[PDB]
Amino acid sequence: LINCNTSTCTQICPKVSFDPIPIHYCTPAGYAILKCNNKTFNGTGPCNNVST
Amino acid sequence: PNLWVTVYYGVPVWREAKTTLFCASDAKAYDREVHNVWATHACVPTDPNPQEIVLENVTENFNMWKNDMVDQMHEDIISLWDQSLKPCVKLTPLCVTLECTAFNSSSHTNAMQEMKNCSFNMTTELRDKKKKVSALFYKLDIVPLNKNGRQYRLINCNTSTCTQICPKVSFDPIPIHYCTPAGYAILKCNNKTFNGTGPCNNVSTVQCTHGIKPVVSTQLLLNGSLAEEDIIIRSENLTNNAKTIIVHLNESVEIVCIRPNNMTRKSIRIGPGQTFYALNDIIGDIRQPHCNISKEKWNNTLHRVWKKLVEHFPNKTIIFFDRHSGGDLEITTHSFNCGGEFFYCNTSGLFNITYNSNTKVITLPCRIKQIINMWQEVGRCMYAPPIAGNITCTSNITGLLLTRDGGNNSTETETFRPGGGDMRDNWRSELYKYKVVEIKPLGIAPTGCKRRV
Amino acid sequence: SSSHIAMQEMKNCSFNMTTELRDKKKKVSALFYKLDIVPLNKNGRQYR
Amino acid sequence: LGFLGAAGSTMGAASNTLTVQARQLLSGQLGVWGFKQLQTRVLAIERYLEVQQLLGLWGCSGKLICCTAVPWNSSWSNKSETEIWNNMTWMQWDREISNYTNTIYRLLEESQFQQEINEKDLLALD
Amino acid sequence: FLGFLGAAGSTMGAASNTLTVQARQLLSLQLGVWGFKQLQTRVLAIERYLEVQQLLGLWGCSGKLICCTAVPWNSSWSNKSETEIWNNMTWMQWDREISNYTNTIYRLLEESQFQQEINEKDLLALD
Amino acid sequence: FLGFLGAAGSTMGAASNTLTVQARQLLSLLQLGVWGFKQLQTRVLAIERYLEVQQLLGLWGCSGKLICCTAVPWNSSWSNKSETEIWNNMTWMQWDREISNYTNTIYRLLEESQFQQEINEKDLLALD
Ligand SMILES: *[C@@H]1O[C@H](CO)[C@@H](O[C@@H]2O[C@H](CO)[C@@H](O[C@@H]3O[C@H](CO[C@H]4O[C@H](CO)[C@@H](O)[C@H](O)[C@@H]4O)[C@@H](O)[C@H](O[C@H]4O[C@H](CO)[C@@H](O)[C@H](O)[C@@H]4O[C@H]4O[C@H](CO)[C@@H](O)[C@H](O)[C@@H]4O)[C@@H]3O)[C@H](O)[C@H]2NC(C)=O)[C@H](O)[C@H]1NC(C)=O
Ligand SMILES: *[C@@H]1O[C@H](CO)[C@@H](O[C@@H]2O[C@H](CO)[C@@H](O[C@@H]3O[C@H](CO[C@H]4O[C@H](CO)[C@@H](O)[C@H](O)[C@@H]4O)[C@@H](O)[C@H](O[C@H]4O[C@H](CO)[C@@H](O)[C@H](O)[C@@H]4O)[C@@H]3O)[C@H](O)[C@H]2NC(C)=O)[C@H](O)[C@H]1NC(C)=O
Ligand SMILES: *[C@@H]1O[C@H](CO)[C@@H](O[C@@H]2O[C@H](CO)[C@@H](O[C@@H]3O[C@H](CO)[C@@H](O)[C@H](O[C@H]4O[C@H](CO)[C@@H](O)[C@H](O)[C@@H]4O)[C@@H]3O)[C@H](O)[C@H]2NC(C)=O)[C@H](O)[C@H]1NC(C)=O
Ligand SMILES: *[C@@H]1O[C@H](CO)[C@@H](O[C@@H]2O[C@H](CO)[C@@H](O[C@@H]3O[C@H](CO)[C@@H](O)[C@H](O[C@H]4O[C@H](CO)[C@@H](O)[C@H](O)[C@@H]4O)[C@@H]3O)[C@H](O)[C@H]2NC(C)=O)[C@H](O)[C@H]1NC(C)=O
Ligand SMILES: *[C@@H]1O[C@H](CO)[C@@H](O[C@@H]2O[C@H](CO)[C@@H](O[C@@H]3O[C@H](CO)[C@@H](O)[C@H](O)[C@@H]3O)[C@H](O)[C@H]2NC(C)=O)[C@H](O)[C@H]1NC(C)=O
Ligand SMILES: *[C@@H]1O[C@H](CO)[C@@H](O[C@@H]2O[C@H](CO)[C@@H](O[C@@H]3O[C@H](CO)[C@@H](O)[C@H](O)[C@@H]3O)[C@H](O)[C@H]2NC(C)=O)[C@H](O)[C@H]1NC(C)=O
Ligand SMILES: *[C@@H]1O[C@H](CO)[C@@H](O[C@@H]2O[C@H](CO)[C@@H](O[C@@H]3O[C@H](CO)[C@@H](O)[C@H](O)[C@@H]3O)[C@H](O)[C@H]2NC(C)=O)[C@H](O)[C@H]1NC(C)=O
Ligand SMILES: *[C@@H]1O[C@H](CO)[C@@H](O[C@@H]2O[C@H](CO)[C@@H](O[C@@H]3O[C@H](CO)[C@@H](O)[C@H](O)[C@@H]3O)[C@H](O)[C@H]2NC(C)=O)[C@H](O)[C@H]1NC(C)=O
Ligand SMILES: *[C@@H]1O[C@H](CO)[C@@H](O[C@@H]2O[C@H](CO)[C@@H](O[C@@H]3O[C@H](CO)[C@@H](O)[C@H](O)[C@@H]3O)[C@H](O)[C@H]2NC(C)=O)[C@H](O)[C@H]1NC(C)=O
Ligand SMILES: *[C@@H]1O[C@H](CO)[C@@H](O[C@@H]2O[C@H](CO)[C@@H](O)[C@H](O)[C@H]2NC(C)=O)[C@H](O)[C@H]1NC(C)=O
Ligand SMILES: *[C@@H]1O[C@H](CO)[C@@H](O[C@@H]2O[C@H](CO)[C@@H](O)[C@H](O)[C@H]2NC(C)=O)[C@H](O)[C@H]1NC(C)=O
Ligand SMILES: *[C@@H]1O[C@H](CO)[C@@H](O[C@@H]2O[C@H](CO)[C@@H](O)[C@H](O)[C@H]2NC(C)=O)[C@H](O)[C@H]1NC(C)=O
Ligand SMILES: *[C@@H]1O[C@H](CO)[C@@H](O[C@@H]2O[C@H](CO)[C@@H](O)[C@H](O)[C@H]2NC(C)=O)[C@H](O)[C@H]1NC(C)=O
Ligand SMILES: *[C@@H]1O[C@H](CO)[C@@H](O[C@@H]2O[C@H](CO)[C@@H](O)[C@H](O)[C@H]2NC(C)=O)[C@H](O)[C@H]1NC(C)=O
Ligand SMILES: *[C@@H]1O[C@H](CO)[C@@H](O)[C@H](O)[C@H]1NC(C)=O
Ligand SMILES: *[C@@H]1O[C@H](CO)[C@@H](O)[C@H](O)[C@H]1NC(C)=O
Ligand SMILES: *[C@@H]1O[C@H](CO)[C@@H](O)[C@H](O)[C@H]1NC(C)=O
Ligand SMILES: *[C@@H]1O[C@H](CO)[C@@H](O)[C@H](O)[C@H]1NC(C)=O
Ligand SMILES: *[C@@H]1O[C@H](CO)[C@@H](O)[C@H](O)[C@H]1NC(C)=O
Repeated sequence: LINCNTSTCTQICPKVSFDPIPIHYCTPAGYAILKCNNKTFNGTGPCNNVST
Repeated sequence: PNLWVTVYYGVPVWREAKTTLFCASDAKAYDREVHNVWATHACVPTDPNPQEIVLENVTENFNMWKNDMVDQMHEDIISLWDQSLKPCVKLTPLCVTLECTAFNSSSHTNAMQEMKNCSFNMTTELRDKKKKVSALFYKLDIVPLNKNGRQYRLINCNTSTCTQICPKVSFDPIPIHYCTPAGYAILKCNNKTFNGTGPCNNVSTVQCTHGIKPVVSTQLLLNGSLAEEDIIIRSENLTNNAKTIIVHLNESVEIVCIRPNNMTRKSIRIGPGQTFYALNDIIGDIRQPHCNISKEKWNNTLHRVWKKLVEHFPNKTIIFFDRHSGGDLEITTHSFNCGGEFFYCNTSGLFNITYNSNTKVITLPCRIKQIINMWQEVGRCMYAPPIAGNITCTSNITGLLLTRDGGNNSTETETFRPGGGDMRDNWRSELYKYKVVEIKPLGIAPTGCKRRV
Repeated sequence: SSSHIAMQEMKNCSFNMTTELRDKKKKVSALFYKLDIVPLNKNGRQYR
Repeated sequence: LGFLGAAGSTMGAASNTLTVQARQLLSGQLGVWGFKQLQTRVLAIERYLEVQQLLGLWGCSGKLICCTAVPWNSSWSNKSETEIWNNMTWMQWDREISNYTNTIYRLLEESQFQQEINEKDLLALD
Repeated sequence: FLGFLGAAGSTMGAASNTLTVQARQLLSLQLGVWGFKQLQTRVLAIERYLEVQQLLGLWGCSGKLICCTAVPWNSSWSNKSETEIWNNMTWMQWDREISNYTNTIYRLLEESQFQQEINEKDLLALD
Repeated sequence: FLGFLGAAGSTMGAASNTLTVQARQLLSLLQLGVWGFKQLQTRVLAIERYLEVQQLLGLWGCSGKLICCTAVPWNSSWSNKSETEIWNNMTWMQWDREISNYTNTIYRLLEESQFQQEINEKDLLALD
């Protein structure tokens, strides 16, 4: 096996599913998330349209 | 005339209590060096200019021997070691029969009996194949299997499975400060001549203790704090022979320990991604490791200790002996950790001096070990990997640990043997001036004020 | 060994096991209840 | 003056610096250090909350110095105000009145509850 | 003296005289199962206590067992007279009756307290 | 009805009318592994933040009050800006940016004013 001089492989549990399901990240109390709604935002710099 | 109860929040009153403290280390310890057992970014940065508030006209009772924050420190140190040794390689495959022979180098032909050349079969990455590997082992870490003297085994194979200390992780002690949570305070006894118990006239308060290096050693406290005025002898009960005597020196005695051999390391693949670092041949001429102590300084220090001991033991002859050479190496020799290698030095030449009422250097022969069963716990062993090149350390002897022998029928003479178990005494010698108190800010006192209806 | 339920309830058993060193097997023996051992083959000599 | 700086001072001097104690009452990573930090933080939070709950139950909520309507029983301490207030310290008073603390706490709770009922009734009459 | 929750079967007015015991009782190890269990139970109890205290502070009733407010009672919530409410039913029955309008009353209390606060602020600014 | 942080870009006067939603939102099982420990650590941190703010408000004498007027005079050194423009032209962020230098001194001043008020009130009650 290709892994046997590197590390011990672990079989994925056959009954365990791992297809990507949607996940939302939520801040605790006292913190807020700012979402930039500027449709032409390039990911850096100021953002005119902001939401919480 | 008619007084009424009044409630004050923030009253400066306290009470003895036991709590849990957290660690704080110097900010310099966070500069990379994640490879560290004690303070691998798991301690909050130390508060600059620590605030010590001197409490006036206050007398408090301390007790170094019934003190908390020492057992907790011991537990924290043990847990830190276990956590740092969790990801390290477990030497389960190494418990195998070794074919050991006394290795014979060119210099050996010219203390070469301290090591043996052991060859054994080691399982490769494939479970159905074995490879005859070789390594060099100290004679202190192998025991014979038969009486034929050909086949040996690692000393720990009947006790537990040693864990190779991760070569990257550095167990060099660094100053650790102990801090109480909110609502608690530390009372520091500033009385310079405080003997460890009883009332303390000069008391102050702090949030974090001073930098305490968690140095583990026997028979000699290393890299510790020093007394301010005179040597202080501390014991829970001097007339009790079973209580170890902690001697605190106001002047440090420099000790220089060296391992001058040029060892070579080799890697043995014992599994998938598992490497075991062993000892190869020795390069160049061999010289026994040893420690150096100035003879005049140590003689003066031992004379002062003898004077204090005869002060505490008026009508008796105070004589210093060496610990019997039949017990465990941890208790019969001054053991410590220098540069990643564990030394066990014979201090028979230190406490060999006797005193009457009327440039030379002491050299202590030391022996290195690789399989270390610390904390005096059977079942918790490790393997310290070899370190290439020579190793040198320069520690400060800031204290001693003595033990008065049992009073024999032939009285009028007391013999003090260095050593004494209960490794917590190393921490106790540092946390003698600290106690933990719980603040009780709510107070009620009569006053001539009545709340409006 | 019974004087004579509790006669057949137990079995002598001899086997090999690893020692403290994982390269040598030592022949040991013990007494096992017949409720803890299952025959391997049909000849009634090897159990597990 | 710093935290607990008036520990050895008299009552009147110490009562002028309750604020530093009050503020230090709430001063302010899986493994052992993180777990211990979290456990100690929870315990400190608990102590602070019990103290605040007691102060609220006594009607002294949000106040460091609070006069109450509970009369001072002479049986608790017959010494007059000036001696205890300009002679002794808080530790000594605490050790003296340590026997009677629960009774005074219970009396304060009852007094506050009775005042609350009386105020509610007085507002109801209007 | 009556114990914790001892006035559960008593009428409203009779049970209103034992709030201190319940209020006091609201805030009465290692990595093992029980150390962790005590840990999350204590954290959760702290969270609930803080939530209730926050509600009381938002209503202006902070630190008060019995707190009069300025919100006028609405017959839609309940049209029973005070005397039968406080001498007939218990707190459990009243809570069961009122559970429909509890959120509305809470919102009204918050708005009333904020209105009173800004009234007092501008009144003090006038002086 | 304006939502949480709805008046972030509004002026101070308009934003001060919606403090209830923010105050409510400031304090709006888990396995034994790393994940649950981290989540409950965040819970503890939020509790500490809430308690710290509440303690500061109580020390200033404004416990239980969103808007509280105090007796500390406002130094012109901290700011000289006129009032109608600071309350109808500036948002909270810009104000915080200007006063980030002097917040701590104002905190101590508010606390000392409250403590002195308490001492004088106790003395006045004792006089009666
Ligand atoms: C009582 O207190 C004394 C004084 O603190 C203490 O002695 C000190 O011991 C430490 C630990 O051994 C010493 O630090 C080591 O020293 C050497 C040499 O470095 C020194 O000198 C150079 C030149 O000035 C300085 O740049 C340097 O800062 C030191 O002063 C090295 O062996 C060590 O570096 C290696 O080990 C570190 C582990 O902490 C690693 O972080 C570091 O990266 C190095 O490891 C790497 O290189 C190795 C060599 O190639 C290699 O084998 C490793 O795998 C890895 O790649 C380290 O700096 C310190 O100097 C000592 N101080 C004095 C004054 O002597 C005593 O030990 C103490 N007593 C007891 C009983 O604890
Ligand atoms: C615990 O571990 C030990 C050590 O491994 C086991 O002991 C071994 O058991 C096996 C199986 O019983 C023994 O093998 C038998 O040995 C006997 C001698 O055979 C040898 O010599 C003949 C030539 O005369 C060779 O052909 C043979 O390979 C051996 O070298 C005989 O009893 C058996 O061989 C005869 O029977 C078999 C089939 O039954 C035929 O194939 C053979 O040709 C021949 O007719 C058999 O070989 C072995 O010797 C033991 N080892 C030692 C060191 O004594 C234990 O069994 C094991 N378990 C327990 C529960 O103790
Ligand atoms: C500790 O003992 C071990 C053995 O238990 C020993 O390791 C051995 O080293 C020798 C020499 O390096 C290895 O020899 C190998 O095998 C054959 C032997 O003839 C040759 O192909 C090679 O030997 C070379 O060097 C010889 C000189 O020593 C020459 O004569 C020869 O022509 C070759 O150049 C090759 O190295 C031997 O296999 C190992 N054994 C094991 C098990 O690895 C080790 O040196 C000893 N250590 C000390 C410090 O004494
Ligand atoms: C630290 O080093 C010291 C020495 O610096 C060391 O003590 C030495 O111990 C060895 C044994 O380990 C002693 O040597 C011999 O030991 C045995 C004891 O049974 C005997 O062979 C000898 O004792 C005889 O001594 C007389 C010989 O003239 C006889 O008359 C007598 O009957 C005995 O049979 C001999 O002692 C060695 O003497 C001591 N050295 C000293 C100075 O005491 C010590 O063990 C080391 N400590 C540790 C912890 O390693
Ligand atoms: C700034 O960003 C906000 C937030 O994303 C934008 O508001 C969003 O505007 C879109 C388009 O009008 C809305 O979608 C529409 O909503 C309703 C149903 O929800 C309906 O009219 C349509 O079917 C469509 O889906 C969206 O809901 C709305 N989001 C919010 C939170 O209100 C806003 O338009 C952006 N401003 C500028 C100038 O780009
Ligand atoms: C009671 O204990 C306190 C606390 O340890 C002692 O106060 C300490 O006094 C020493 C000696 O004066 C101070 O060290 C010196 O201080 C100044 C600078 O601060 C300077 O002269 C020197 O450089 C030196 O550092 C020390 O700072 C001071 N500590 C504190 C916390 O105030 C006090 O002297 C003791 N009293 C008695 C009667 O023993
Ligand atoms: C450290 O110093 C303290 C004092 O600061 C020493 O405590 C003293 O201990 C002695 C005995 O060693 C006590 O004397 C005995 O006390 C009782 C009551 O009288 C009784 O057992 C005997 O009759 C005898 O008198 C002494 O009272 C005690 N002093 C105080 C103030 O508690 C302590 O022993 C010293 N420790 C060391 C290691 O030197
Ligand atoms: C410090 O250690 C010494 C030595 O162990 C303690 O003195 C010993 O105290 C025990 C009792 O705690 C004595 O046993 C009793 O003695 C008499 C007869 O001798 C009698 O009361 C009882 O039948 C019992 O045997 C013991 O004799 C005594 N030993 C010596 C050598 O004095 C001492 O109490 C310890 N000090 C403290 C403060 O703990
Ligand atoms: C073993 O003990 C010796 C002697 O006490 C220690 O050397 C002393 O270390 C201190 C702390 O670093 C030195 O004080 C500092 O020195 C310089 C200025 O000289 C500066 O960093 C600070 O202002 C402070 O004064 C002290 O001078 C030094 N004494 C001598 C004689 O060298 C040593 O650190 C101890 N530990 C070892 C060797 O591991
Ligand atoms: C989203 O943000 C971008 C980037 O700031 C805005 O693009 C600007 O558009 C104006 C008007 O055309 C130009 O003068 C600027 O030069 C643009 N900026 C850049 C960096 O290219 C864009 O207008 C924003 N979108 C909305 C809807 O407001
Ligand atoms: C530190 O504490 C010691 C021990 O209590 C004090 O020593 C006392 O000194 C007085 C005055 O000389 C003597 O009357 C006592 O008998 C001593 N006690 C003992 C047990 O010997 C010392 O004074 C204290 N020092 C400081 C600076 O506070
Ligand atoms: C160790 O130091 C002691 C004193 O600390 C030295 O012995 C003393 O020497 C002085 C000076 O000659 C004499 O007055 C004393 O009577 C001596 N005391 C004893 C007990 O002999 C001693 O010489 C030093 N060296 C050694 C090896 O002990
Ligand atoms: C349980 O119910 C009984 C019966 O109603 C209560 O006893 C009554 O108490 C009131 C108030 O003091 C009296 O006026 C009645 O005369 C009592 N009735 C009887 C039949 O004795 C009792 O107090 C209730 N207990 C609780 C704990 O609520
Ligand atoms: C008492 O509650 C009722 C029921 O909620 C309220 O009636 C509402 O009044 C508003 C405003 O006119 C209407 O939009 C709703 O449709 C009504 N609800 C129903 C169910 O009819 C009434 O306003 C409340 N009275 C007071 C004084 O607060
Ligand atoms: C090493 O081997 C040589 C050559 O066989 C021998 O003479 C010498 O005694 C040996 N040295 C030892 C065993 O120390
Ligand atoms: C040890 O020997 C190696 C060669 O094996 C050499 O490069 C190195 O410098 C030596 N180390 C010391 C400390 O002399
Ligand atoms: C301690 O007592 C002395 C003497 O009465 C007094 O002058 C001093 O102020 C006191 N200190 C404190 C902190 O109370
Ligand atoms: C004082 O305490 C005693 C003893 O408990 C009690 O009987 C008495 O009623 C109390 N008096 C006052 C005036 O509070
Ligand atoms: C945003 O700014 C515009 C232009 O000044 C103003 O009309 C509007 O009311 C502002 N919006 C808010 C929510 O304050």
